[PDB]
Amino acid sequence: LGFLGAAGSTMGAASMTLTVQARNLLSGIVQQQSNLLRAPECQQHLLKDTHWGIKQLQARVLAVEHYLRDQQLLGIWGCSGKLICCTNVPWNSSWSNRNLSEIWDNMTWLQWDKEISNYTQIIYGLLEESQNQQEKNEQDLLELD
Amino acid sequence: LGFLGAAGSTMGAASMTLTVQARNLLSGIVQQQSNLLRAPECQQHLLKDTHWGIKQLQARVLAVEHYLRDQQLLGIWGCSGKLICCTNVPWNSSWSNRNLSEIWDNMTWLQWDKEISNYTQIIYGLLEESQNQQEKNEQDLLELD
Amino acid sequence: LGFLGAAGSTMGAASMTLTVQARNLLSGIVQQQSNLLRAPECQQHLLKDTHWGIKQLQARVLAVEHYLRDQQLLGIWGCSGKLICCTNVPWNSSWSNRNLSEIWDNMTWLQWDKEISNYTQIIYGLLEESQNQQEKNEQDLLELD
Amino acid sequence: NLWVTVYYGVPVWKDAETTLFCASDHNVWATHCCVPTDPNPQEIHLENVTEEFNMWKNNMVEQMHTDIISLWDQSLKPCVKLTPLCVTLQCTNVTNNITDDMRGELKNCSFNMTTELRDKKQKVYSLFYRLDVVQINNKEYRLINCNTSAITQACPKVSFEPIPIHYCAPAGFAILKCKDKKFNGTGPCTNVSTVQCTHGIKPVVSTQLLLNGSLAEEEVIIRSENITNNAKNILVQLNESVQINCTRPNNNTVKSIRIGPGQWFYYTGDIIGDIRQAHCNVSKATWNETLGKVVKQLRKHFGNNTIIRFANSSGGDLEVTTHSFNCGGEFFYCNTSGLFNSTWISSNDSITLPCRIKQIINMWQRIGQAMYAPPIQGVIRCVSNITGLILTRDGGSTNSTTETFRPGGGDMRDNWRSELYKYKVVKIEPLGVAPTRCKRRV
Amino acid sequence: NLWVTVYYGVPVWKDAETTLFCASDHNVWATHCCVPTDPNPQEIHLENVTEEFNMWKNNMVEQMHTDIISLWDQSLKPCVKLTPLCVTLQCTNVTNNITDDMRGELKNCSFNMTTELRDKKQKVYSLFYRLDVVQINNKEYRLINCNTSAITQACPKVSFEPIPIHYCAPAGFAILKCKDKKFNGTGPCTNVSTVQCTHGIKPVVSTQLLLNGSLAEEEVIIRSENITNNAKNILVQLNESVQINCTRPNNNTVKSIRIGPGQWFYYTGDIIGDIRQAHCNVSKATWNETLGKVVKQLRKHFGNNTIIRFANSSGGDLEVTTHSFNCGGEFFYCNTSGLFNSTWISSNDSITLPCRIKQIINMWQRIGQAMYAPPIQGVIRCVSNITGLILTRDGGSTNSTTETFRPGGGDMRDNWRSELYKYKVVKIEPLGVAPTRCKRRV
Amino acid sequence: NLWVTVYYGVPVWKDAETTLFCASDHNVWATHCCVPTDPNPQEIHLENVTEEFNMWKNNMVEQMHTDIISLWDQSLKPCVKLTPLCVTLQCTNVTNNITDDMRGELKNCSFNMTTELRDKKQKVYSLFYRLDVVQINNKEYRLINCNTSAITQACPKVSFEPIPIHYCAPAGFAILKCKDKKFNGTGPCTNVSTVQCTHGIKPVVSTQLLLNGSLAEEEVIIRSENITNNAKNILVQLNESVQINCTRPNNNTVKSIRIGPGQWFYYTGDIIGDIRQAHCNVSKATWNETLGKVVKQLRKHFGNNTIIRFANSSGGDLEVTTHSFNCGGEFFYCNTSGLFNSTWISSNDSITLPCRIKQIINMWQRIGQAMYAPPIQGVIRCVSNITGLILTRDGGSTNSTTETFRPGGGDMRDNWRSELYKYKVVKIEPLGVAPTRCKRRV
Ligand SMILES: *[C@@H]1O[C@H](CO)[C@@H](O[C@@H]2O[C@H](CO)[C@@H](O[C@@H]3O[C@H](CO[C@H]4O[C@H](CO)[C@@H](O)[C@H](O)[C@@H]4O)[C@@H](O)[C@H](O[C@H]4O[C@H](CO)[C@@H](O)[C@H](O)[C@@H]4O)[C@@H]3O)[C@H](O)[C@H]2NC(C)=O)[C@H](O)[C@H]1NC(C)=O
Ligand SMILES: *[C@@H]1O[C@H](CO)[C@@H](O[C@@H]2O[C@H](CO)[C@@H](O[C@@H]3O[C@H](CO[C@H]4O[C@H](CO)[C@@H](O)[C@H](O)[C@@H]4O)[C@@H](O)[C@H](O[C@H]4O[C@H](CO)[C@@H](O)[C@H](O)[C@@H]4O)[C@@H]3O)[C@H](O)[C@H]2NC(C)=O)[C@H](O)[C@H]1NC(C)=O
Ligand SMILES: *[C@@H]1O[C@H](CO)[C@@H](O[C@@H]2O[C@H](CO)[C@@H](O[C@@H]3O[C@H](CO[C@H]4O[C@H](CO)[C@@H](O)[C@H](O)[C@@H]4O)[C@@H](O)[C@H](O[C@H]4O[C@H](CO)[C@@H](O)[C@H](O)[C@@H]4O)[C@@H]3O)[C@H](O)[C@H]2NC(C)=O)[C@H](O)[C@H]1NC(C)=O
Ligand SMILES: *[C@@H]1O[C@H](CO)[C@@H](O[C@@H]2O[C@H](CO)[C@@H](O)[C@H](O)[C@H]2NC(C)=O)[C@H](O)[C@H]1NC(C)=O
Ligand SMILES: *[C@@H]1O[C@H](CO)[C@@H](O[C@@H]2O[C@H](CO)[C@@H](O)[C@H](O)[C@H]2NC(C)=O)[C@H](O)[C@H]1NC(C)=O
Ligand SMILES: *[C@@H]1O[C@H](CO)[C@@H](O[C@@H]2O[C@H](CO)[C@@H](O)[C@H](O)[C@H]2NC(C)=O)[C@H](O)[C@H]1NC(C)=O
Ligand SMILES: *[C@@H]1O[C@H](CO)[C@@H](O)[C@H](O)[C@H]1NC(C)=O
Repeated sequence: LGFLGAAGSTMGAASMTLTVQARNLLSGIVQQQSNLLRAPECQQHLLKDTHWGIKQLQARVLAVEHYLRDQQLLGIWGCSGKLICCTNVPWNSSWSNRNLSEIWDNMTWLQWDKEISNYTQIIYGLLEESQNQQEKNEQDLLELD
Repeated sequence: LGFLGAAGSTMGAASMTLTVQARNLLSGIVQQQSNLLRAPECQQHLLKDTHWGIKQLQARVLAVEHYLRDQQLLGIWGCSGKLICCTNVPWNSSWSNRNLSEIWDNMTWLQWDKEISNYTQIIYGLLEESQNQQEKNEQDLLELD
Repeated sequence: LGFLGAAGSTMGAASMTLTVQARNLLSGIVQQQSNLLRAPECQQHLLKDTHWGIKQLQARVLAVEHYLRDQQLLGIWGCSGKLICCTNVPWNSSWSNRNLSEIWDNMTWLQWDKEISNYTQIIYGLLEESQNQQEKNEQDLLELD
Repeated sequence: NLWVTVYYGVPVWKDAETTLFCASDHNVWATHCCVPTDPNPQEIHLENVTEEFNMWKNNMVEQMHTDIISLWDQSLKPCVKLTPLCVTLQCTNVTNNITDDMRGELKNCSFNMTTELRDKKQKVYSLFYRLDVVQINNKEYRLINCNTSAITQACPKVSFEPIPIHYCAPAGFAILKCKDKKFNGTGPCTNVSTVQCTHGIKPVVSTQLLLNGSLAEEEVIIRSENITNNAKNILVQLNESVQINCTRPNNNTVKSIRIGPGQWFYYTGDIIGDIRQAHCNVSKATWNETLGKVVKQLRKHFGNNTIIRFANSSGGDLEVTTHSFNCGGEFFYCNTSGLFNSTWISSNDSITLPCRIKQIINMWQRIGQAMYAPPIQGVIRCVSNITGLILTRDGGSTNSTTETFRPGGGDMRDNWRSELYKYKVVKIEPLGVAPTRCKRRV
Repeated sequence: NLWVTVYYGVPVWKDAETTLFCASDHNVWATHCCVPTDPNPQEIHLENVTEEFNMWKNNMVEQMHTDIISLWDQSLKPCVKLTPLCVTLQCTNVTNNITDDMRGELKNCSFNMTTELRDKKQKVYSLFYRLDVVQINNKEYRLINCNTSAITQACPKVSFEPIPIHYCAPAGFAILKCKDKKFNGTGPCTNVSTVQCTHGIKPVVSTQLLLNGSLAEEEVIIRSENITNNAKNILVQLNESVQINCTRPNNNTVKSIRIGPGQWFYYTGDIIGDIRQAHCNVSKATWNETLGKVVKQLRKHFGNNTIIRFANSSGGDLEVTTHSFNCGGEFFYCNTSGLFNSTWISSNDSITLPCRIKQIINMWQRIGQAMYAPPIQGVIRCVSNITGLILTRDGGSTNSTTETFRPGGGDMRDNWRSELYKYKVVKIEPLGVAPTRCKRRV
Repeated sequence: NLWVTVYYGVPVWKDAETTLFCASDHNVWATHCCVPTDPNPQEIHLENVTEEFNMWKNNMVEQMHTDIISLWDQSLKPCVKLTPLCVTLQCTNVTNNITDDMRGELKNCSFNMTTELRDKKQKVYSLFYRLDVVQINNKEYRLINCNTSAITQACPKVSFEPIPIHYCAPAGFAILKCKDKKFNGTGPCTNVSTVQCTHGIKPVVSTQLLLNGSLAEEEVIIRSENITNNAKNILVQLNESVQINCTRPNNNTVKSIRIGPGQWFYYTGDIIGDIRQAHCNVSKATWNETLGKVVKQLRKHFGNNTIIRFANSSGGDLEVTTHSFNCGGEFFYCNTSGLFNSTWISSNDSITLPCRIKQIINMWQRIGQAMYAPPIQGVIRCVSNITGLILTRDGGSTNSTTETFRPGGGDMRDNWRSELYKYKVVKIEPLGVAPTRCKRRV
C-alpha cells in the first residue's frame, strides 16, 4: 500500500504495514540529508545563512528526539525489539468496552486512537510498572538457581 | 519517591525507581522542547538570536549523545532490553571486598559508585569481551544443528 | 588489532573485532566532545563563531543519524541486541556463487562488500518482510494458548 | 478477558506545525531553494480517509510569509546603500514631449553625490517619478524615505522573478493533499493523498488581483473565513483566466556612478521618445464574462434576487488602493477603477487601466526599511494571468439586497493562502495500543 | 562467589557545568527568558543525602555573568549610534537657580549635529552632567568617550528593569538546592532537595551595597572565600532589610532630534525648577542597628575583644569608589562615606548620601564600548532594599585588633554569587554495576 | 544450503567528504584550532590493505582552502576600516639617500585624515610604496583600492604566522595515510595506516616556490594530474632543502594616529638609513644542484635525450608573475628570473633576487575586499626553506625535445595539495551480510 497507505484500512489489515511506517522516520531523515549533501550550492547556503541553517538543525534534532522517545518507551516496557508486543497488563472496559471483533475488523487506527486518546497516559504508566516488577522477578529466580 | 528521591536510599531499595530515572532523560528533553515550541516569542528568539539558538542546540545534541552512549554500552554487553541485567563476569574482591549484605542494605548508590569508581573502565572492558564470545558460541551452536 | 586493524584480515578473523568497530562511533563522538568541552577558549569559539559552530553541530547530528539508521535496521530485522545475527532468509547463488570456505577464509570484508554491493537493497528488503511475518506468527501462537 | 498489546509503526496522525523546507526544479529563489525536487513526484492515495482541512488556519501560509521576508532581506543585504544620496535635491519639471496625464509626473533633479574619494562630489542629473520625491519648504526636495528609513539599492543582477517553489515535509511529517474539486477551504475532505512535497507555488506578490496562480478545476469558487463578517476578505478563484498586458512605454538610458569604493549606483538618467503613461490592458469582453461568473457564485451565498455591485477602493495608501505588481523588476501601482465600476442585477475593445511607477518601495510594510528599485534600460512589457480576486464585502445592514464588493485586499498572506489551501501538515505518531487475546509469557 | 550485575536508572551524580536555560513568569529579560516557569514549582526532598556545595566555584554564577552581558549587547544592538555627536562642543556653565554643591555640575553645551539630510546640520542646545564632558584645550569640550569608543544610545522604550529570572537545568541535569539556614557558602549541606528551576533571582547590578536580594533566614551571615586573605571580598547577607530612598529632584524637559534617516536622538534639553543634587536617604537608626548586627557576626571570625572600624573606599575610579545603581533607567553614583564612617568597640534623623548622575556609561567594564543613557522626563524616585554589603577587610599585620572594613566590592559577579549560593549543577549518570548472586544463563 | 547472517561492527569503507575539524599543539591559528592534539599520536597499521589515493581529487584540500579563507575574514573583521583614508593624496618623490633601483619606488604623500572629532582633520605625512598608490590625472594620487573595494587595516597585534595544523576526522570517519615513499599522488598504495589526525601542516601561502613544507623521503618527486596537458601544474617536492634568506633592509619609524573613536591607524612614517631594495638570497651552488635533481626526474617523464630549459613567467599580474611571500607580516613579491634562467642538456656566490613590497593586498583574489598590512618597525629578516616548486610545462608540439618549464603556479590550493597527498577521508559503514550455515530458530 506504501507509507500510510493503510491509514484508512482496518486495524487488523494495518498490521502488515508496520514496517513501512516504523522505518520511515530514520530512512526519511537520512535520504533528505543525502540529497542536501549533494551540495548544489546547499552546503554553502546551509552554512552561510546561519538563520536558515539553524532552522534545519532544529528540525533534525527534533526528529531524532521523537524517534528516541518512542524507542525508550518501548525499552522500558520490554518491547524494544519488536513491532508487535504483548504485555502483562489486562485491558480495562473503562478505556473501551467495544467488542474485539469490532476493533480489529470494523475500525481504523485513526478512529481507535481518538476513541481511547484520554487513556494513553495511564496505560503507559501501567506498562512501565509491570515491566519493572517482571525484571526483578527474573533476577531473583536466577539468584535462587 | 520521585526523580532521584531514592538517591539517599539503599542500593536495594533504589532498584524500584530504576524506571523513574531511566526514562527521565528523554521525557525531560521532549517536555522541555514542547514548552519551548509554544512559541511565546521563543521560536522567534531561538532562531533570531543565533548565538542563543546554537547554545540550545548544543545542549540538546549533547544530551542525546549521552543517552546513546549508555544505550550502546548496554547493547554491546547484551543488556539493552532491560534495566537489570546479569552477566557472565565474576565479581573481583580486588574491586571491592565488602559483604553482599552490606552492599545491598547499609549503603547507597552514591557511596558505592565512589567506592568502586577506579574499576569502571576495567569492568566495562570485561563485559564487552565476554559478550562477544557468547554470541560467537551461539552462532556455532546453530551451525551444528 | 585495534580499530580497523582487521580491515585486511579475513572475514572470519574479523568477527572477533566486531565490538571494536561497533562501539567506535559513539565513544568517538563522546570523547571528541569531552576534549572540546575542556574549553581552552573552545566554548567561546564554538559559540561566538556561529559559522564554525554550526559546522560542528552539523557533523554531530549527522553522525548520530547514521548510528540510528543502522540500529533501526537491525531493530526491524530482529537483530538489534547482537553483533552477530542469523535470520530466516536463504542465501541466493545469484548474489554470490562463491564457496563458503572461500568467503570465510580467503577473502576480507572490503573485498566481499564490493562483490555483493548491488544486492544490498534487496537483501535488506527480504529481511524486513521475513521479520514482520515471524512476529505475527508469534502473536497468533500466544492467542491460541 | 483481553490483554494490552503494543504496536509500533501504527498509521496515526496529529495536526502539527513544522519548519518545512523548500525545494525547487542569479535568481534568489533558485539560490535559496537549492534542494532538488523529486525527479518523479509520487502521491499515495489514501482510501477511506476523511480529514478536516482549514485554509484559514493553515500554518503553511504563515511559514511562507516568514521565509519570503527573510529571503528578501538576505538578498538585499550585500548591496549598496544609498544613504549618501539623501541630500537636498534641486528639481524642475520634465517638459520634453509630455503627453497629458504625465504632466508633472516626472521631475528632473540634480544633486551632489559622493564619489570614489571622500574629497570629491559629482553633480548628477536624473529623472525621478513624483511618488519618490517630496518637497521640503526650481524648489528643494528630498527622497520620500529620508525622514523614516535607510534606503538600500537592490543589486541589479539579482533576479526576484518567482519560480515554482515546493514545500516539503521534514522526516517525521507528511503533507496531506485535498483533491476535492468542490472544496471551499474549510471542513472535511474525502479524497486525500499523502505527498512529501507540495505542488509548486509561485511566490507572486500583488494586492488586488491574484496573478499567476492555480485555476479552479470546474467552477469559480468563493472562499472566505465567514460570509457575514465584512471585516473578512473573500478569495475568489477563477476556473478560466483573464490575460492582462502591462507595459511601461517609455524608453530609458540607465546610467551608473560610483557612489563609493566599488559601490555602484544606478539612476534613470534620461528618457527616449515621448513621456507616456504606463498602462495595463484587460480585454473588456473577457473581463465582463469573468465578472459575471463571479457574480453568479456570489449569489449562491447572498441570494439570487439580489443586486450585486462592484465599486473601487474606499481610500488609503497607494499600496492598498491600487493593484501592486512587480513587472521585470519594476514596481507598478495600477488603478483598477475601470474594472470594478459596474452593477449586476437579477475591434478588441480593451479596458485600459492607468498605472503609476514607484522606485522607492516600503516593501513588506516594514516602516524601518526601504528599497530602491534600480531602473531598467529600455521598454518594459509583461503578460500575466489573473487567476483570482480579493474582494471585500462593503457590508451595511440595509436589507436593500444591493450587496457591494470592492477590490480591497492589500494583505500579503492571501496570495498564498489561496494556493496552499489544499495542503495540511500532519505529524506521524506511530505508537499505540489495542486489546488482543495474547498475554506475554511471564 | 558473586557475579557482576548491570543496572540502568541508577541515581548517581557527578559535578558538572552546563548551559542552563532561562525561564520567567518591552522588557529585555522578558523577551529573552521567553520560556515559561513551572505553574506549580516542585522539589523532591532527598532523605539521607549529604553533598558539598562551593559558592566560590559555582559555575552558575559564571554562566549568569555571560548571558547578562550578551543580553545587554543584543538589546543595544538595533539602536541609534551617536557617533555623529562626537563633535566639538561649545560649553558654558548652567547658572539658573543653582543650589550649592551643584555649582559647576551641569554645563550648557551647544553643537552642530546631523539631520535627515546630509547637507544640513542643526544647532542644538542641551544640558550635560560634568562627568560626561571633558575639556579639549566659553571653552571647547568633547564627550568623555570620544577618544576610546563608539557611543550607542540605548533604545528609549526598552526596559532593563530586573524581573525574576529562573535558571533551569536542561534534561540530563538536575539542580541541587541547599536548605541549610546556617550555610556559609562552603562545605557539606545535609538538607538538600532536587529542583528543575532555581528560585527566581533578580539580575540587579550594583557595586557596594547589594540591592533587592534574598534575606538570610535567621541571622546575618558573613560569607567569604577566606577570612585571612585581605584580597578577598566578604559578602554580607542581612536577615532584616534596610530601606533606601533614591531621588533625582530635578524636573526635565526631554526633547528629540532626528540624527538621521529614522534615527532619533534624545537629549536632556532644559531643567525645570531649581538645580539640585540627587540624594539617597537611609534611616540612621536602622542603619546603625544593621551595622551593629554585621559587627557582631564579624567578631565571630576576628575575636570578640576587638575593635571594628568602618571606613570609605581607598580610591580609584567612580565606578568602584561609589555605589552604582540603576534607578528608572538613570545611572546613579552614590557617595557612601556617610554610611561607613564609624568605630565599634567591645524627627526621623536620616542619613543623606549625595549622588552623582552620569549619562555615558562604560557598562560591564569593556573599554571598547559605551552606552548613552537617554534622560528621563520628569522627577525620578526609586525605593529599594539593601539586602547585603560587599566589604573588604583592609588587612595589615598590626595585631592591634582594630580590624578595618571598607565598602569596596566593585565586582559584578558577587551580586549573584550571594543569591545562587544555594544551588549546584549535577549531571546524572544512571549506569553502574554491583555484585549479586545471579549469573546469566549461557 | 546457506543462510543470510547479519554482522554489525564490520570493518568496511566508503569514500567520503566531511567537515574535518582542526586541532593544534594572539595567533589566529591558535585561537581557531583550540582543540588539543593527541598527547600521544597513534596509528594503526593495516596489514593486507590496498587502497587508491587521488591527490588531485582530495577533498581535504578543498576544505583547507575554505577554512583558511574564513579564518582570515573573521580575523580581520573586528578591525579598523581605513575608508576615511581614501582621499586625494598630495605626493612627491622620496629623494633622501636613495640607492639606484629604488628611485621612484617610494613616494612621500600627505593627506587630511579624520580624527577623534568629526569637526577636525589632521594633516599626515607618510611614505608609501609605489605599488599602493596610483595617479589620478607634486601630483594628485589615490590608493590603488579606492575605485574597487573597501580597505581594512589588519589588527597590529594579531599574528598570522603559520603554526602546525592538524586535521582530524569527526567520529564515524577515519583518515587513511599512505606511507609509500615512492607515491606520485595517484593510484594504489599498499602501506596504509589509520589515523585520527593528520601530520601537522603549516598553512603557508606562496605563489612560485613552496616554502616550509615536508620533504620527500628518498628522491625528488614530480607529481602532476597529467604529463601531456600543459594546462596543468607540476608540483615538485624536493628531498633536500634550499635555504632562502629574505630581508627588507630599510629601518622604519612606525607612527599611529587615531582615525576615529578608539580606532587607530598605523602608517610607515619615515625611514632610517639609506633607502634600499628588499632582497631574497639563494645560494647558487645549492640551487644549481637542486635544479639538476629536478631535471633528472623530469627526464624520466619526457625522455633522457632531451633538453630541459627553464624560463621566467610569461606575464600577468604581480601576484602571479612573482613569488609572493609573507615575512613577519610584511608582503613580499620576489623576482625569480634569476633562479629560472638556465638550460640543461644531455666566497659563497649567492643569487640575489630583487623584491618588491606591497601594503595593500587583494588577498585570496577576492575583487571586493582588500587588506592593509600595517608596517613593521625596524628591519625585517626571515629565513625559510624551499621545499618545492610549482612548474608549468610551456608546451608546444615542436618535437624539438626542448621542453621548457616556467615558475608559473599562482594557485593557492597547490600549496596544500602537495602536503595532504598522503591522506584520504573514509566513512566507516559497519553493517553488512554474508552467508553461513546458521538459521535462526523460528
Ligand atoms: C506571470 O508569468 C509571466 C510569464 O513568466 C511573467 O512574465 C514574464 O516575466 C519574465 C521576467 O520579466 C520575462 O522574462 C524576461 O524576458 C525578457 C524579454 O526577453 C524576451 O526574449 C527572450 C528570448 O529568448 C525570451 O526568452 C523571453 O521570454 C522574452 O520573450 C528578458 O530580457 C529577461 O531577461 C532579463 O531578466 C532575467 C530575469 O531573471 C535575467 O535573468 C536576464 O539576465 C535578463 O536581465 C527575462 O528573460 C518573461 O518574458 C515574461 N513572459 C512573458 C509573458 O512575456 C509575469 O511577470 C508573471 N506575473 C507577474 C505577477 O510577474
Ligand atoms: C528594587 O525594587 C523596587 C521595586 O520594584 C524598584 O523600584 C521600582 O522601580 C520600577 C522601575 O523604575 C518602578 O516602576 C516604574 O514606576 C513608575 C512610576 O509609576 C507609579 O505609578 C504606577 C501606577 O500604576 C505604579 O504602577 C508604579 O509602581 C509607580 O508607583 C512608572 O512611571 C514606570 O513606568 C515606566 O517604566 C516602565 C519600565 O518597565 C515602562 O514599562 C513604562 O512604559 C514606563 O515607561 C514604572 O512602572 C517602580 O514603581 C519602583 N517601585 C517603587 C518602590 O516605587 C527598585 O528600583 C529596585 N532596586 C533597584 C536596584 O533598581
Ligand atoms: C618558515 O619558517 C621560519 C621559521 O619559523 C619562518 O621564519 C620565522 O618567522 C617568525 C615570524 O616572523 C619569526 O618569529 C619572530 O622573530 C622575531 C625576531 O626575534 C628574534 O629573537 C627572539 C628571541 O627569543 C627569537 O625567539 C626569534 O626567533 C628571533 O630570533 C620576533 O621579534 C617576532 O616577535 C614578534 O612577532 C610575533 C609573531 O607571532 C609576536 O607574537 C610577537 O609579539 C612579536 O610581535 C617573532 O618571534 C622567526 O624568528 C623566524 N625564524 C627565523 C628563521 O628567523 C619563516 O617565515 C617561514 N616561512 C614563511 C613562508 O614565512
Ligand atoms: C476501503 O473500504 C472498502 C470497503 O468500503 C474496502 O473494500 C474491501 O476490499 C477487500 C479486498 O479487495 C474485499 O474482500 C472486501 O469485500 C471489500 N469490502 C466491501 C464492502 O466490498 C477497501 O479494502 C478499503 N481500503 C483499504 C486501503 O483498506
Ligand atoms: C533514610 O534513613 C532512615 C534511617 O536513618 C530510613 O528509615 C527506615 O524506614 C523504613 C520504612 O519506613 C523502616 O522500616 C526502618 O525501620 C527505618 N530505619 C530506622 C533505623 O528506623 C529511611 O527510609 C531512609 N530514606 C530513604 C528515602 O531511603
Ligand atoms: C596478512 O596476510 C598474511 C598472509 O599473507 C597473514 O599471515 C598469517 O598469519 C597467521 C597467524 O600468525 C599464520 O598462522 C599464517 O600461517 C600466516 N599466513 C601465511 C601464508 O603464512 C596475516 O595474518 C594477515 N594480517 C591480518 C591482520 O589479517
Ligand atoms: C510642475 O508643474 C506643476 C503645475 O502643473 C507645479 O504644481 C509643480 O510644482 C511643478 N514642479 C516643479 C519641480 O517645478
